[PDB]
Amino acid sequence: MDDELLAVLGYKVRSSEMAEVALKLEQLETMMSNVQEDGLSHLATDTVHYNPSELYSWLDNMLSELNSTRSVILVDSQENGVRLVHALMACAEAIQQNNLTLAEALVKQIGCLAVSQAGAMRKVATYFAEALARRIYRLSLSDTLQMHFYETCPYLKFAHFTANQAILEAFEGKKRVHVIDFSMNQGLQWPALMQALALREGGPPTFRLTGIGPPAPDNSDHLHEVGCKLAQLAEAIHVEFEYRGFVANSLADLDASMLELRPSDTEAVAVNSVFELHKLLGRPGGIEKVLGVVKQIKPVIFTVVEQESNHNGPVFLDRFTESLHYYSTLFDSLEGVPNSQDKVMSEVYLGKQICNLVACEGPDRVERHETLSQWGNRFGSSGLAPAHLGSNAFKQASMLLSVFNSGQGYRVEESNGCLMLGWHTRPLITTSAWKLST
Amino acid sequence: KITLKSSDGENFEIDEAVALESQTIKHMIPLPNVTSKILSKVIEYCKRHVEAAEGSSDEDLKTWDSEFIKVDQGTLFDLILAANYLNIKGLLDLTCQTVADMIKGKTPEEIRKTFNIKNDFTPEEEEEVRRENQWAF
Amino acid sequence: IESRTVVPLNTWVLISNFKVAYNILRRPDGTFNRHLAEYLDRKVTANANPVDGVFSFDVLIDRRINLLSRVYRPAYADQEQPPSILDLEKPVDGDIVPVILFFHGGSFAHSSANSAIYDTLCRRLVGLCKCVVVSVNYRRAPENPYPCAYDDGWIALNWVNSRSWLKSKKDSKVHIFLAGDSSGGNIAHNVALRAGESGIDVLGNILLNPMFGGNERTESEKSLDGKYFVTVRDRDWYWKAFLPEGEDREHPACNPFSPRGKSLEGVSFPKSLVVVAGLDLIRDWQLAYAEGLKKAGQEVKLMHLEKATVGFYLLPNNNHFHNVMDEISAFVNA
Amino acid sequence: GFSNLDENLVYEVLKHVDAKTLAMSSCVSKIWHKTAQDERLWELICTRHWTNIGCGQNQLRSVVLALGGFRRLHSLYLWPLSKPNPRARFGKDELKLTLSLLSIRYYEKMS
Ligand SMILES: C=C1C[C@]23C[C@@]1(O)CC[C@H]2[C@@]12C=C[C@H](O)[C@@](C)(C(=O)O1)[C@H]2[C@@H]3C(=O)O
Repeated sequence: MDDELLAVLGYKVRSSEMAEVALKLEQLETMMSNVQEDGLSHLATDTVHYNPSELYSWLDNMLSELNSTRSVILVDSQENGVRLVHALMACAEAIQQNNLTLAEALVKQIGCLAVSQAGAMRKVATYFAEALARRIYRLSLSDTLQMHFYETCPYLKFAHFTANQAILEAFEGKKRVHVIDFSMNQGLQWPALMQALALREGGPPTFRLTGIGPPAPDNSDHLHEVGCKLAQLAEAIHVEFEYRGFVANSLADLDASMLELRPSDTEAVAVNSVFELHKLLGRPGGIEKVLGVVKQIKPVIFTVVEQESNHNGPVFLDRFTESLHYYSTLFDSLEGVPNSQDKVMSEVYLGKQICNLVACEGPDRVERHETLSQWGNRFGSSGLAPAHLGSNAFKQASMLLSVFNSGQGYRVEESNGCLMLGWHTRPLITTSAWKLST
Repeated sequence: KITLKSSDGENFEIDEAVALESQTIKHMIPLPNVTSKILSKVIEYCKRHVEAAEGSSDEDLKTWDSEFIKVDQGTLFDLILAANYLNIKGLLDLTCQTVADMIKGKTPEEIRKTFNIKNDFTPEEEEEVRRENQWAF
Repeated sequence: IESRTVVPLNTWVLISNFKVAYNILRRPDGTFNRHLAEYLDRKVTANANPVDGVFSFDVLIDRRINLLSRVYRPAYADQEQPPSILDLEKPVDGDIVPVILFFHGGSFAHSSANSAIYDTLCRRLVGLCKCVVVSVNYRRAPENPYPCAYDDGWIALNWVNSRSWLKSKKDSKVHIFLAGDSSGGNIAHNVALRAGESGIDVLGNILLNPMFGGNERTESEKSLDGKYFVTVRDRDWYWKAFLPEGEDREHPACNPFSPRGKSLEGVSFPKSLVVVAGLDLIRDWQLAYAEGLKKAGQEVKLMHLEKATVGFYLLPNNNHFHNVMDEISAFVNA
Repeated sequence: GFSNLDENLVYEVLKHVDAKTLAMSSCVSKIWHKTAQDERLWELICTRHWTNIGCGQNQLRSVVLALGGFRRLHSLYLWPLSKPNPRARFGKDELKLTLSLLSIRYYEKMS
């Protein structure tokens, strides 16, 4: 059992390990008294630190080297925002009360308020009313859209670089590697990983890639097209390459037999998935079948990037309330971004997300977001122990938020061996890595 | 003991080990290119560096270089020519550091005016070269 | 060997861990390892669900400088369901309501309002004093040396004084108590000076081990040097990082009673509650500050604890914490 | 008569400047422009403030020239990183970030 007075302060120290931790602190104090400035500089710049909360392990590393929560942020607004939120909360309860007569007037009422309103609240009100408008009537481009989300918002670049570091660290010491991308999309994560293996000390391995994509008449060959361009890059840096595309309606339609896996000792396997597992919660039993296949693959790492929110509640106005706060923060972050066609197409990308969130039901609704606490419960029951992220990944994400984003207030924080990207103090997304429990 | 004869024809005498500092001379003396004044300057430089070869002395030699480098534009041009011709690493490096310090100057008008360099950029190319290096401006 | 018998083991572990981490994070040429400092910092997030009678929410006070504050309020006893977004800025019911404006310590370089040690302190202040707290997130040194914190405090105070939902029904006014810890005490003193200069009427001032110094070496610095978690070397490092270029430790931001400073005679100042630790490396400076308050014609209640080190208020396992909290509650509800 | 310097002499002179000075002189004239694009000068500039990376200069030079070169590596990402910390020396993670950005840009512009 931990020390409650210290666990409140953010440190997981056993009550029976106090003496050992104090003794190691004494030993560390003496060592830094002896080794002095050069040793301290070594400890600062040549070390990667993992899980600062566990004091025992952090001190051991230093010694061995020297030898439901509702987070809300209120931005400046006007009372018309309160009137808008009052109108928005009026229609959601009226449409939930089976009124369907006051809702038509209330939906019209929201429209008249939005025009007077100015700022980011006008955009959120317009998109929520439209999804509220044609929810009433239900009881009575894509490739360029995800592209426009890359050069405007920092969530995709954060997801790629932070997951690459976890995969890169687990691949050291291996001669043949194989990565499976559940979110292949257009292969924007992998060009950066291939170069890092080229400059790896000891020699690059044989890199094999296998992508899985949603069905389409063109996406069957679009995945083939993607591997055509990645094969051209793997030869300019002298890396052995291999590729194989997939077409599948849902990740639940997969099995380990058709992935064509060599023995894991011969080829190391790393599974990747970015913004994909939340689309699987609409199908009953989907998430349990996929997580039973990843265990069948027996990889060395499985990196998951998701959205930090609770948008999968069993009560409609509960989902409506949380989603309105979360998408209010997102539209507040984009308020200062200079106006561009990438920015315009980014809101349409998110507008389609709002609209599917409240208007649809059953398998048609795919935006079943969950928090890391809920996500960690699913992975833990499968048998996936956490793999902690270090300060090297933290540093790159912090400098990433400094090249493209300058004045916007994005921050990175560490929690439970994970990394979070948020606006000021409000978390938005989380990156976690997992390994089979032994 | 070796005699080098320059464009002036005067047989400047210098010690063999001192003359060995020039790789071209060591490998092979009409010397039709190097003028008498520049040959004298290279002889002085080689003599001083041989005395140094045969810190407080390091900084004294450095300030002596600083004093010797104080020469006009044509003299620096000829020194670069002679250093490249006679394959002397130290003299070429010193004159190069001097000109590099000189070109650590202002906007391109200043560089093109002090060196009398005449640019003929076609305005598409002038503007494009200005934009492609906009980070510096 | 000497600090082990004066504090409990958990407090010793916490302070020693902080000291060794800050030792690692300090570089001799005057630069700070910001990325590793932020990676090692333990933080929390705001929660609108009342836990133990307290709930919190963040407010973006300023966007140009990214100035933020966290508001702690007692749970609405009249209602049963948890508060909504509109219920957050609900007017207070009560004849008199005091609001505490808190500044956190860290020697102008460490910690934040989101830290797990100052969030706990603010929640305990709300629970014990029966008030509302506003915790400011000011800029830090050496990236933002001076006077960035003294401007963040002024902006936060100007914001707090304007909240129509924080007014009291007795006189249609807001009753503000400035509170500071460590360097927060320094910020509190300077912000109280600025508020007294202007029309804002601060009623009280609370200082917990305020950070003041000087050129000369007092007897506590010589006698107590490295004995209890603090050395003069890192004190001088932090003063060098915070202060402007080409200035000594006699700058008024370091010593308020320097000849270059300003006189506190004929000056309206709030009543002060100064808590001075005994086993502190800079105890003499704090006692001199209290004496300079007493001899300037102002009011001050000095609380000198003989066997108190730094950070006694971060854990509720000592008598000093209980005595100080009782005195703060009596000072506030007066 | 520095106005009619040949390529080798211009390169010799320009080995002793920094990024600002080289990118400044690159707008002097056409021959200065041609000599300023040289890969060796920009490799020297990029490696000048690194002082800590190691994998072998051959591998790094080959990879960086395959993906766009050192001039792009400096202009696009290295200079913005050096803008707020002019005195700081880039270590290991800065190279990892910058080369990853170069790889991404090469893949995007490939089609
Ligand atoms: C370098 C420092 C900073 C200390 C004193 C110390 O010498 C070592 C311990 C630091 C500290 C740790 C956490 C708190 O933020 C602090 C105010 C405290 O009480 O103790 C911190 C305190 C301080 O801010 O003065």
